[PDB]
Amino acid sequence: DDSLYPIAVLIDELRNEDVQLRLNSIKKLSTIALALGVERTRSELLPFLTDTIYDEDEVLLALAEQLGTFTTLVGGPEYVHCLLPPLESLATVEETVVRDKAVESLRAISHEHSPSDLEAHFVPLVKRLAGGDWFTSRTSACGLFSVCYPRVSSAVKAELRQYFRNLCSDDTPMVRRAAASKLGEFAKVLELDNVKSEIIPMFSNLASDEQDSVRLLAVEACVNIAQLLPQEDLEALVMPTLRQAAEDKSWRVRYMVADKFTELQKAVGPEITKTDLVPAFQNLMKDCEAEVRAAASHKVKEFCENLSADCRENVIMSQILPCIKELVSDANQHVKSALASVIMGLSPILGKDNTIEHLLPLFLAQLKDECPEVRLNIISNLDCVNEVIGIRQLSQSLLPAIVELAEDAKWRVRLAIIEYMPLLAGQLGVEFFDEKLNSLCMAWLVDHVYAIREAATSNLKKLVEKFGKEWAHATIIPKVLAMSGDPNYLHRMTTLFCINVLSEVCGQDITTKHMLPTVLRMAGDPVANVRFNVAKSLQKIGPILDNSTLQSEVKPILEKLTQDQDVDVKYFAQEALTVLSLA
Amino acid sequence: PFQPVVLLHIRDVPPADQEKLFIQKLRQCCVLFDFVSDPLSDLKWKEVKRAALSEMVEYITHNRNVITEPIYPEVVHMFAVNMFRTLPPSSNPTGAEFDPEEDEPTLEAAWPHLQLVYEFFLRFLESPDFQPNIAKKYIDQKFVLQLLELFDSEDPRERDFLKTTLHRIYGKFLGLRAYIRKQINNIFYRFIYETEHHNGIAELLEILGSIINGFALPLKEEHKIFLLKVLLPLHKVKSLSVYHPQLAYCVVQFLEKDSTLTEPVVMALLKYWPKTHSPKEVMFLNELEEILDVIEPSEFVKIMEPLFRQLAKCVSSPHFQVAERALYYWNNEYIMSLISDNAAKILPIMFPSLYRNSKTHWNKTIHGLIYNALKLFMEMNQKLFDDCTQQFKAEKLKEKLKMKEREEAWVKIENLAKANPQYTVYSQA
Amino acid sequence: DEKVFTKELDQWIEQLNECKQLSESQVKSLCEKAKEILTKESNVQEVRCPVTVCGDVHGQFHDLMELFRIGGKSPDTNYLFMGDYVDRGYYSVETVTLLVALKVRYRERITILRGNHESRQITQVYGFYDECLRKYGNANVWKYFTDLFDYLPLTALVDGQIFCLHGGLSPSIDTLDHIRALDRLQEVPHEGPMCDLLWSDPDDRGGWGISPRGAGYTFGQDISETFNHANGLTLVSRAHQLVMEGYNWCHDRNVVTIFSAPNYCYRCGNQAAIMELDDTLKYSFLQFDPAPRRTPDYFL
Ligand SMILES: [Mn+2]
Ligand SMILES: [Mn+2]
Repeated sequence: DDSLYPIAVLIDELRNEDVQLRLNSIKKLSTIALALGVERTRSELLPFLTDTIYDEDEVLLALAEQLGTFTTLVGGPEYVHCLLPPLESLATVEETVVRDKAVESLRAISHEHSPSDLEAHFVPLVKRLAGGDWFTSRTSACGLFSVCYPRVSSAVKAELRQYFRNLCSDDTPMVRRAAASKLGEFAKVLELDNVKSEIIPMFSNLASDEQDSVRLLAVEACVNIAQLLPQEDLEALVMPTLRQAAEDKSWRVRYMVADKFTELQKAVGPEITKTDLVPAFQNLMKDCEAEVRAAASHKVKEFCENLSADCRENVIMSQILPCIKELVSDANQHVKSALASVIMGLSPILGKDNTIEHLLPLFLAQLKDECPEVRLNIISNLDCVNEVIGIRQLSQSLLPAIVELAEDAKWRVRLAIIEYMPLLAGQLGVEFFDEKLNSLCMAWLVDHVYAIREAATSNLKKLVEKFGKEWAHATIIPKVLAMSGDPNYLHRMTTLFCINVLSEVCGQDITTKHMLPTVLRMAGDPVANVRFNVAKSLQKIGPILDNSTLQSEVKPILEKLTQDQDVDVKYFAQEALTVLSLA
Repeated sequence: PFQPVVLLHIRDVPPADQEKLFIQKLRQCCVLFDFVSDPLSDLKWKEVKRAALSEMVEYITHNRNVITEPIYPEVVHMFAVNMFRTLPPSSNPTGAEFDPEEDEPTLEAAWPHLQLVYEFFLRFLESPDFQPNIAKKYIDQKFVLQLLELFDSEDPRERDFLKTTLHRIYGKFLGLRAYIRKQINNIFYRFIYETEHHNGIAELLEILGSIINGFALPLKEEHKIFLLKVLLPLHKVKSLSVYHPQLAYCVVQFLEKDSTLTEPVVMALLKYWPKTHSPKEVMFLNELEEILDVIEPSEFVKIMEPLFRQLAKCVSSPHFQVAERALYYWNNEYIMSLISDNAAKILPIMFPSLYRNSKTHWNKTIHGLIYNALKLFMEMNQKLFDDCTQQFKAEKLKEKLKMKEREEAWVKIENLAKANPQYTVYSQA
Repeated sequence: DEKVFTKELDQWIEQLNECKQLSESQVKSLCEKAKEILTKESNVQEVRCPVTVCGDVHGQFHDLMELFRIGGKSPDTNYLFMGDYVDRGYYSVETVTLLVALKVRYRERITILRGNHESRQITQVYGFYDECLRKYGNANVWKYFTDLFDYLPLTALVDGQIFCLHGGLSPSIDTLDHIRALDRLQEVPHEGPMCDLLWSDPDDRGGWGISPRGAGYTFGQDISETFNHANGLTLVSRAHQLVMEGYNWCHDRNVVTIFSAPNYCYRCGNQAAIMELDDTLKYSFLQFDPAPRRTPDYFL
């Protein structure tokens, strides 16, 4: 029969010993189903999909995806309910990934369904799935309560609410965790009057539950309930729950509360935030666990930012700053690391006077700290503080630390300060840079870490694009040309890198007048790496150079280099000649 | 942190106030002290507590009625408060990301004190004067679940103590056995489907093995379904090598109790056969051989065809450890007896795989074992070996026609003879 | 230098720089070309004076990239990779493919030496075969690389003075001529000169001691000094043994061990070291730290 032949080839594939052929067949089932047509596809789907269930879970995953997108094959809403029975068995299966793939597909197709079909077929299906005797079916049914709620009738809504309450009251914890996770979405779908009537009793039971995982999931879901509930009601509705969660003995619950502290502050309301969340935050900041302290340090800024600016600074100076000071000298790497990155953004929030009075000594301590992680964060975020404090005051306060950190053993620390140097160069002026910051750039250039050298070259380009070309011509070119004499070939490559980088801003005239003869002299070096890099620089500066010089000086040299024994050098000289089209 | 009061020796005081000094001591040691922030502080308090604990573990089973109705809550309470303190996070282990052997186990910062307390609690349960009926009013399901939750710690020693005390509780308390089994179902389901990380799996499997060894009654449906949906799904986890022996012992125990459960176990193992990992393939072959040793000939025949098919598949593997373990099956005399019985079906499957890999492998030992197996097959039966040989040479030429016909026909019917000339309009892209 | 092949290699290297594995056919073609290039080498390979000697990477790709930053890039700085980098490390396939693709380009600039983990049985027992089978679904890549390992050179001589060898001396070998007349292209023997060559380590006991592992044979200071004096070698460099500092002077400056794998087994916390050789053939060390690091088995 027309329906039978595609069903037969699929059977042959299912009976095939090679699982790969079966996987290829189920992955290419979409087209086979296109051929069947509305009349034969649906007649094939019910019996065949029940058979496919008895296959590798990987094969089950393949059809899961296929079905999730097979709305076109069914005539439409009229025939979509035929897809429900297979999906139901695919959702109730043991393996987690296929169950997740099924429930999400069910959620996706739930919208395409008509309300009459929803009440007629989807509601009995979800009732059966929630009433299943195994935990996988209950966990799957946890995910369909929200989607079907807005279109069913009031009696069906009450029945769904009762089934959800029964699922939340389940003795199995795996089911409770799935219900706690979906509680926020269900409350979002649920009406405010119905939320206060049913969501709050179900939520309190979970918050007070002995299991820690269901507790942390509850405190995470509390954000949505706090959003929906009026602010006036939150004082007597969820505030006891938040206090219990903050004072919970399990550190995981406290960590989850700390992670979402900013969301709770935003949802509850700024006024209620200061009255009921400031002692809690102070206690959470001063906790006996490292992770909660780390999480708290991360939100230190967001919590300060979302405070009402009416007394925000007072609140910080009176309650936050003492906690931060205590936390700065904490004997843990993670808390210091997180606080260092977050603390910089607090400068503008605090009044300008407060920064110099309190943030700068804390910053100098974090800069002098032996810990490598804290200092690197401070330097990376050091860009913001420049605006809050006048440059003359800022330079006096941090330059002592900057000049000590410029020679820090860790290359990553040096890499960051090099990147930040352009800002100080522009802010202070050319005279300041020449007087004290130039030797730092030179020592950075001659450093033995290649990454440091590349960063120094990029820095050189960044300061020369704003400090003027003539200034570098009269001050930097004589200094850099000296480095070519260095015995190591590696340091000679640094000279070539900087010649290549600054040629663009110096222009053809300067390149020909002073550094072109230096490159020409360096070209005669014995090391093949030097000859290989000379050719590279000559190719790059060739467009900058005039055609007459190219032919007069560059061409004959490239011709000699092409005759060099080293295949590597000859090849690159030929490439440079072709690029410049001199030959 | 509290200053202990001056106390006397328990054996010196008369037995009249011995229990009053004992419950006061249980209250004094109820107080905890820091051991991870400042272990230097309260040294006097620490050594006083240690000296008290040492006297207590000795006092047990060294006096009449050392444990009585008023003593049962105080002993449970002191053990509960110290043991049920929230476990710290695995900061340095990074949640045991590194192998459990490679990762340094976090040894209890106060292990000596904890060891003493665990020793005292075991002496309490074992003591003849201990009564389960009196204690059942006080030890409840919350105590059991807290003790089970504690199994996640790293120190192997404290895990062993937890296993021992759990075994003692299970043996003494008859009424909580079903609840303990249910909680072990949950701690296993959660680990297999949600977390995938745990350290107490081996101890729990050891506890289960004793319970299966004590399943004198014919297995009830709950035990059967638990074996079919907890123990067998445990082979999916990547950490199988951590608790492999315990799981092997448990599987064999269940099959010894009921051999009718053999066929499904074999199908579950074949379904969960690892393809990427070799160590897992090794332990899977070990498990198969252990099971193969106790199989009744009747049950074996039901699943000989797919088991040996998988075996022929694994032999082809270039891995030398996998190849040698599969070829070591010929050492076990029972497996030789099983094949001598079922050669007519068994040889046509093993023979082509053995011939194909006869010269492909690089290792000398693998080649030696393959030749040994080849000689064994023609020795046991010459005519059957010749028939398998002629069938193999026939298949070596027929495979071309098979591959040509199977591949062409499938693609044609798949879409060429269907998607293109049937419902073309409905067919898209 | 076919233009198509050069740009293809450049692309393959660039793809590898983004921690992206190459395709199987391209990997096989690259291995075939590397084998063809390496078949013209000898047991000892002459090495120029300025080279950056590198210890055993151990297939950990992230730390390898850090090394390429600390030192110069391969086209910029000559590299002598003389250590195990094909197992006991995540993204090993990426590490070994990048090294081979770097070897085929600029063959004169970079040279790679065979180690003890290159053995087929050792690669499989230490978690390479399964990972490669996971990343590719077939054993063809594994067999192509095991063949490439069989064709790797054993040891190299730097400027005729610095003798760089993975592993340690063997009682059977008494001069470089014994290494030369020997056959490099073979599977590593379970017991033999090559087995001792890639497994021996220095020790303070003296004399031809026995390593805790059966394969190696520990060599005393006197034997090392005698071999240096007879062969005219100023210093011998090795990478097999693990050193926390990443470098040490084993025999009063007679022998030196370099370890370029930092944070070994994610618990030792060791810092890696790299050896620097200038035009003067003097030796220097530079230290670095690991870069900030950034389905069921039955399922197909
Ligand atoms: Mn080695
Ligand atoms: Mn090594």
